[PDB]
Amino acid sequence: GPIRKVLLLKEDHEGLGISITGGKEHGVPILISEIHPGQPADRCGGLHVGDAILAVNGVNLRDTKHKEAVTILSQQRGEIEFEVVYV
Amino acid sequence: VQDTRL
Ligand SMILES: *[SH](=O)([O-])[O-]
Repeated sequence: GPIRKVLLLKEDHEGLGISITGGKEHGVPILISEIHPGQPADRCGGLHVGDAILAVNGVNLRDTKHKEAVTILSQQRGEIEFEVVYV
Repeated sequence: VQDTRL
């Protein structure tokens, strides 16, 4: 399917406003499980539930364990670019 | 899996 590059802006006192599930230990990609209303992902648009996050800010998430992805994602700030594909 | 809010 199409790999979309999706932009999101957030202040440091904000979360991304997504939940993720999956990861290498589960044999599945890092998947968006929920988009929280009113938060940056929702307000900025372009992300959807069921999207696999292939990368964030150029950092490949394709073979990451759940906790690694949590770390990487949680450390991104300001203008953030996701590369996602709906599965 | 786990489910983590970010
Ligand atoms: S959002 O800041 O990119 O809409």
